[PDB]
Amino acid sequence: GKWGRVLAILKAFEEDCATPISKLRQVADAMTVEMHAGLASDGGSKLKMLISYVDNLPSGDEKGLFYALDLGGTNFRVMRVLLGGKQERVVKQEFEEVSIPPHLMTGGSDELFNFIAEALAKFVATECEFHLPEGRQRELGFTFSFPVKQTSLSSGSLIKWTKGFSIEEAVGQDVVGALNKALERVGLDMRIAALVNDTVGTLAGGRYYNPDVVAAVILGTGTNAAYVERATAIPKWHGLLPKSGEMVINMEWGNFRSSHLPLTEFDHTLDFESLNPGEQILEKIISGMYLGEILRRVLLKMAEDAAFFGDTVPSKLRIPFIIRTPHMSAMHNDTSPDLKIVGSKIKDILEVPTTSLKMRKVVISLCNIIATRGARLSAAGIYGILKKLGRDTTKSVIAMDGGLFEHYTQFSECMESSLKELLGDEASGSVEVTHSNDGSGIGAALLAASHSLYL
Repeated sequence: GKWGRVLAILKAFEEDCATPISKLRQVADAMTVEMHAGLASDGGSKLKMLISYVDNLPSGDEKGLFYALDLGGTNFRVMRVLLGGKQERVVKQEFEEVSIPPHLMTGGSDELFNFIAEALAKFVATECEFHLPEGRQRELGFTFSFPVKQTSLSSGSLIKWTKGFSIEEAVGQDVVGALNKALERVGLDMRIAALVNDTVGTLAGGRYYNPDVVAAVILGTGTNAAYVERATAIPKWHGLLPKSGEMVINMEWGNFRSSHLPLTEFDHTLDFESLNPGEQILEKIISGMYLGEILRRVLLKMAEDAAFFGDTVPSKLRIPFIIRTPHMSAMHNDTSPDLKIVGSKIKDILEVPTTSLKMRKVVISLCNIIATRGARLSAAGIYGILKKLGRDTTKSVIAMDGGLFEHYTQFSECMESSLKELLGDEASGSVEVTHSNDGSGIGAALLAASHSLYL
């Protein structure tokens, strides 16, 4: 007993994480129930099911030059897209990444937005060619990726700063109006056509290219989903209907929880030690931020209780979030017979001098267990969305983005194949998953196009 203790921990973990199809169906059903709940009243579910205030999704027929501003950290992005209609679609796109000087992260509101407006104007001046205007005012999609309370298509109030920003007067104020002011003060004739959420932007980008897009899911460091709901099937919404009766809903599905989620001691402790205990339960088991942290916690127990790394626990293994997402992807992707890549990553991250094949086999097994659970629960969530739309029986396209979907190949394959099993042979044929890149950039510019005054 010792490495038998390692195998005991691994076996119970594998069992406790299991997601047989019957359980996935119950997770999916619970998702659909929670979606109804969140739409029934504000605060109806742990799923916020927010009205996104989109009036019109892009169709692909849009023509002209459109801009986007992606502000979600100390690095922001300005970009433009040239749209040419159905056939050509996106002709050209250009962008510039700009860094916010650390002093403007904590100063006044006016100074931050003046700076952003100025970068935008210099960027606009780099247009080639009549690249722009039928005498047209330029139009901008604005992605503001800080906690925000969107109140209309073109307004939203900052709730709380993150990422080392601390401009206290900006709290509770309208970010679009703030940017507008700076755009006025700068000499740039530019209208803000839409305040954009990045997940909604991912949906918009997908729909632009594919009329059968009904939902968007982001599986990266964080997670979220948005989908197109029947405007008349939302009891909590009393506002004017959008053009096609299509109401884009921002689910905020990271906060989903259910008895049907197969949790372990490691998930419970992770949650117990988090800044938001009892919240974001689904995010804590499916998102990139957390998969590596779950792996770390199981390994730490094996190290403390079963001498996994010898008679001394590696001190680096005790550092929360030291094992990250592409570390995990890399080890899982390892096909060498001696598991070189598993050993290499463990060596680098935990600063241990040696590992055996047996240890490496356990590590890659744990990667597989954790990724598979995350991927299968993600599939269940998507299936829940398809059921809400009555598209679990029968094209329905899911626009996807995020590092997990894009680069962690085993995760993506497991998710799509599990979704296929949930759907079954008859109905799965009508379901597709497409990559919709840059929801916060091009996605936002496409929402500017679909809310243009020159439509």
